Amino acid sequence: SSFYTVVGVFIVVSAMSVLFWIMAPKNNQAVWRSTVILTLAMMFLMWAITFLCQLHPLVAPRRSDLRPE
Amino acid sequence: EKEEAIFRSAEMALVQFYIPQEISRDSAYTLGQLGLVQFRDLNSKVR
Amino acid sequence: PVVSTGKAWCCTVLSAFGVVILSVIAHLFNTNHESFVGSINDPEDGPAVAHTVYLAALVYLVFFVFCGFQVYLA
Repeated sequence: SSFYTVVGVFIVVSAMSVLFWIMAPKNNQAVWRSTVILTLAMMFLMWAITFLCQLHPLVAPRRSDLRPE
Repeated sequence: EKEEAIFRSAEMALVQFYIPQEISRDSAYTLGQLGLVQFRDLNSKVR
Repeated sequence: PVVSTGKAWCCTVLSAFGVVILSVIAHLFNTNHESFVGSINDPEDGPAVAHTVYLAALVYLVFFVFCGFQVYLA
């Protein structure tokens, strides 16, 4: 349940992203600041698209063979 | 001190060299052993 | 021996992935799993077919230790 699960995970990840903008090392600074933040974004978006569409499904499985054990 | 130049490009500068003839063959090796000058062709339209 | 450069490695890598994969397949046939034994057109006897996969794991282990020494010659 809870569409607010996605929004809560979004708040946590967007808090961990702004916290890394002011914690990235100085040496390769734009490489740390763009690789780490933009992989949390795509790793979040794929989880959010997979967790939705299973929240309120329209289609159930069938599995016609299925040994009665 | 040295910038990163991976978000955008590095900042360039055009430099003019007044080189005497008696050290013209000498200073070319100095600018070749450090590989960070791109020369531009000033004798264009010359065969 | 054998060519021992392109023929020993080609068997040691195949035998190293032969022990690991067949062991967990035989383990998932030993305990009923509903993905390996869950269909009406599927092996029935359960942990009897774990035995014939476990023996192939041991045969691949024999190949692994037999061809792992043949690169140890050099």
